[PDB]
Amino acid sequence: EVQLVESGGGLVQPGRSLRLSCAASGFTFNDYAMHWVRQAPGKGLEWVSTISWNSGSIGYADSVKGRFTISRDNAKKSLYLQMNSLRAEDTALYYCAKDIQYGNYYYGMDVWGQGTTVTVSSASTKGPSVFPLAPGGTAALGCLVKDYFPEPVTVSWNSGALTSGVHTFPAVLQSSGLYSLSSVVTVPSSSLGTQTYICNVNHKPSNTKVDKKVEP
Amino acid sequence: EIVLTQSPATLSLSPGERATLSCRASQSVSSYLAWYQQKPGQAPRLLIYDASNRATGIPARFSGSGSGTDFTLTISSLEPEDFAVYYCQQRSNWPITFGQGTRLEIKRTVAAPSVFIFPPSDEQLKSGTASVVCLLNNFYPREAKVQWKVDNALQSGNSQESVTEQDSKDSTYSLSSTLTLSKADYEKHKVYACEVTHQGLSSPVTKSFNR
Ligand SMILES: [Zn+2]
Ligand SMILES: [Zn+2]
Ligand SMILES: [Zn+2]
Repeated sequence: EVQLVESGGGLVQPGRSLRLSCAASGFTFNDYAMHWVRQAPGKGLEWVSTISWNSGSIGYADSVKGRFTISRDNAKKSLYLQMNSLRAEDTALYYCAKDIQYGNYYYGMDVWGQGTTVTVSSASTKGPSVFPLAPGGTAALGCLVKDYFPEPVTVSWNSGALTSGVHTFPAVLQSSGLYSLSSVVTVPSSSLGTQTYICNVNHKPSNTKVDKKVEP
Repeated sequence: EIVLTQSPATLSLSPGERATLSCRASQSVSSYLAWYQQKPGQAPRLLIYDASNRATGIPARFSGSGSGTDFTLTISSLEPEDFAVYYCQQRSNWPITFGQGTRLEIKRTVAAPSVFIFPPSDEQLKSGTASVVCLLNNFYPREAKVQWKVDNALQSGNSQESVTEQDSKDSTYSLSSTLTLSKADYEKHKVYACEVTHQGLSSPVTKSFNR
């Protein structure tokens, strides 16, 4: 298989450091130029850095120069990013990506990783509060997942056995600096007396798992 | 840097129709223009490189054209898997820059939402905050007006909304609107109402509860 796998992302305070790794396998890593590209939540792609196969040529984005160092280890098929004196606006999903360029001027990033998320904030990690959105044909019920930092939170219903009719909404950043989302599912009204509904909320950054049974 | 402007920002089309996406550069990039597709939750996917060369395995319905400053991605007969965000990228000039994207959305027949209102829970009220939630379920188009009324007075500035990605089964949207008050303020009022205005609704639908 052709794979790129990044890691090292985390939550750090402004001015602190992080080192990202991008492990490649399944293609000739030493033949290709490598890139770091980042993406802020809800935003477009922004190029960070590039390194040629032989490490002899390097490029950096303007906001990044003097703070970030790209490097690679061809024998380990790995690409790195040392990120120094980090700022709030460096918060993003960070991708590594392989170029198709090979002794020519054909440019294209054809293989990408899944990304590692970097959060730069003074704000401490905080687990959610989980409140029911109780059911009032078809009924609706849900869970309000309130006041957590940082993203993400994941929600499932009935330990994964309920998926149809589920809508877990994109989080919203409240004026408090804390996130909030709702997760809902519509159900036949007839089943409300007979069927049990539990939302399983998980917030990894705070080690929070909450199961909320949602009832009339 | 070279700035790339993409238009339109959003495009609504039905499967089978032709999509025409524009990328314009602030200065010449020659042929060094690539196109990417990106779905929600997923990494970008290379479609076109050198303005007009399809990347390996990309269906023939994708074609790129242009030179200098003006470029076009054409999808000649849209498929359901083609509905995604599309970015252009130039490789002429340091730094590497991207357009801000064109979101390509499925045009569908009009569907009216079903509407639900939820009062705050008793568990939340003890903490001194009241979240009132309004749900619109499975509607098309994305455009909806959802207003809150408290004791029949239209509210302003005190709610936020959030919309799902287009549904992979029925091409509809779902939306949440959340009204936030202090417990104190919340307990001063009698009736809480969500009024929803949508193309699929002949007149506005209202859902309410009495605190
Ligand atoms: Zn639904
Ligand atoms: Zn410039
Ligand atoms: Zn198809």
